Amino acid sequence: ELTQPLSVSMALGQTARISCGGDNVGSQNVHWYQQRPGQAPVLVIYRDSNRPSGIPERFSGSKSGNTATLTISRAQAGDEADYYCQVWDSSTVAFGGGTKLT
Amino acid sequence: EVQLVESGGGLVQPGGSLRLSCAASGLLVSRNYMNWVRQAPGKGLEWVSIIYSGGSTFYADSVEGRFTISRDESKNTLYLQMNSLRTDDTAVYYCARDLSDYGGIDCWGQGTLVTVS
Amino acid sequence: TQLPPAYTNSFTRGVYYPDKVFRSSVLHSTQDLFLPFFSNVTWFHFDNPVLPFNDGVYFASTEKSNIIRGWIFGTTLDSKTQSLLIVNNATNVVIKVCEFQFCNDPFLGVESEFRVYSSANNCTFEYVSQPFNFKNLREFVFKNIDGYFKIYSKHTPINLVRDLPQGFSALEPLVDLPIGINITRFQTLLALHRSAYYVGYLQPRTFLLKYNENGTITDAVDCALDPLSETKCTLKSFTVEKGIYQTSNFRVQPTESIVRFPN
Amino acid sequence: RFASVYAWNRKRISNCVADYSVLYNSASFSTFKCYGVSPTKLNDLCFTNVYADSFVIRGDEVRQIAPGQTGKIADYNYKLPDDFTGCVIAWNSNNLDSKVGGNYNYLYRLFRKSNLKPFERDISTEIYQAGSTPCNGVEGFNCYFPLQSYGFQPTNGVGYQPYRVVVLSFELLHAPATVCGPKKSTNLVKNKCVNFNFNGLTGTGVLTESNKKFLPFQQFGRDIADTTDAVRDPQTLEILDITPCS
Ligand SMILES: *[C@@H]1O[C@H](CO)[C@@H](O)[C@H](O)[C@H]1NC(C)=O
Repeated sequence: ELTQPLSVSMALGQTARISCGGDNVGSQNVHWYQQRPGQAPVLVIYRDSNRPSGIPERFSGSKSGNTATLTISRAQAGDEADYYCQVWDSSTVAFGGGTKLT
Repeated sequence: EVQLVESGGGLVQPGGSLRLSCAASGLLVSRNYMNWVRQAPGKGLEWVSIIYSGGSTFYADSVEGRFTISRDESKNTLYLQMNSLRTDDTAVYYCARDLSDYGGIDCWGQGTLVTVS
Repeated sequence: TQLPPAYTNSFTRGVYYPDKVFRSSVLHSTQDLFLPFFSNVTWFHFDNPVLPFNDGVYFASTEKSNIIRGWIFGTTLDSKTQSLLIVNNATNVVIKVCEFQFCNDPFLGVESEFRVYSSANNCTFEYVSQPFNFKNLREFVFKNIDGYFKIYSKHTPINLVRDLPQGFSALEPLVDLPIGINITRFQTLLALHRSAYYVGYLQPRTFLLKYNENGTITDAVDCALDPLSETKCTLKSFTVEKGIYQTSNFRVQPTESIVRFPN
Repeated sequence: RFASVYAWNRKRISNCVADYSVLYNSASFSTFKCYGVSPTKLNDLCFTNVYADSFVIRGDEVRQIAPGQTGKIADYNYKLPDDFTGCVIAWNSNNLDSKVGGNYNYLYRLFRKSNLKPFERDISTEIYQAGSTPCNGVEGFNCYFPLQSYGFQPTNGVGYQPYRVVVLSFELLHAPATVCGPKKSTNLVKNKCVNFNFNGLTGTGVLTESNKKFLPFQQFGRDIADTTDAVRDPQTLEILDITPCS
């Protein structure tokens, strides 16, 4: 499964980062979602780093040996959401527990 | 591009069953891997079930015994037949279109809660 | 030069060793497909038609010039079914089995050219030999039994322009191919000259074969040729003593059928 | 190099001796699962054709190469029928197949509109339609090239290890079998009463050197009452007379 830091707070004007740690390797493609409370998760990062059209340019991803990372170039109060990562493991779609960012 | 919307019930009792449904504009159900994703009620996301594009189904053993996922290609409607309900299953159930590695879950519904009590 | 079919006398050719069993200084009675003695054999020379295979083929030819190179065996011979192509290409001799398309006029040329077929298809196997008056008589027997294409052959030195030489020799197995296909027709492949063959058919027959001390067939008798041969087969001897022997029964067969009931 | 999936190299084995047990006994494979036949009794069988399907998959996909399995490979790439008879042989090829940065020559089919039939192969890159407008010829919303083309890295878990898989299927198509296991033999001992088996010819008797000669052609000889008189040994081509045991 995917590990999580638990939170980022009062991150304003700075970068923000989330990491998921797995025996799952950065080799597993790691995708990322932004779930504003009350909303369905929104895909923000796919194929490890790429961003979809429609979200801020602020978003991009990266990875280490076994860890996927989400990066926001400038943090805003308006970015508050529960952020998640997902893994296509053996036909089992698993999620991390979510990171609370504001 | 795809307008995917949930349908489902209200309050059901433990041991019961419930047929949930998803459909969307701009999408062939028969051509996609579709998931039902659950958001535990203040607890977090879990994957529950998948139907392969034009194929078989898989379930999270860590989540449930057997509930089934099926589709009707003449309607482009995805269904989840819930059964063996527990109060533990109160949650928001979401529609989802899964592009696996090529593009993760591209399309989501709004989420429908099923209350079990 | 347009030619009609020609015909000849098979004499005692078309005998082959029916098995891989050695016998020494014995007379042996066997039943198999053999060229009947004194049969009417068709003689060919650009005439390379598709001929029936029937139950097996006796093929023989005379040359000095390496013109006869091979054969095509199969059924429809149009790429729709698996077929057997055997060709001497001078460098080597290759036996191929494939769902071959064939030319309606396949040929080779003196090497200056190769044609035979326009195309290959899914192929299953090949067997490849190593790289490398008429004077040479070659005889072959081709029979297809239980999936095996059995080829027998003999090389006889000759010095004759006009016809099949008389004499006796038995053909030995050359190759036994595990192919598994039906053959109903076949065609002879000749080279065109660039910078004379006979075909008979085998029929079920009983023969006595005379084996010498070394296991070589030195003579043979076709038990259905005439009453003397019938006597020899009955007595199991190539020499018959003076006397009367019962050899067969005569039986009158019905010629018509009568069915009658009251009006 | 082994081919990727969506790309199968079918060897077509015919007219030979198959030392099946060498593959089995040499424990160089991680997986050696035979269906319908013991891996060691395979040597006593003979087939008209044997097919070896060569391809590369990830370690967690190895379990999908089976008659009863389902998943991305089992359903869209290499489906075995539920009545499959044959052997699935696989091994860890990380040493040859992983590359730093990813060895991207490996294609998997992430897209198809239906399950693939057993032993069906479909090698088109046709852009796949997920919905709405066909959008044929380009990638775009609801248009996806079917194959992921993942790569393998030196750093991996066992599941992301590439595995080379060879699947051996066997058939008897109303024809002489030509792919046989090896024959076994014993030493040849003369001047004793022995129960013999020469090629397909059997019986009890005593063998001695013979003064007979056979044409290069004959293998067995018989007397006037069709009793085997002598045989040629298959390895040493000498002729040996058979006497009755008293
Ligand atoms: C079989 O192998 C032995 C040992 O190499 C050799 O002496 C013998 O001639 C071989 N026999 C045949 C038929 O190849």
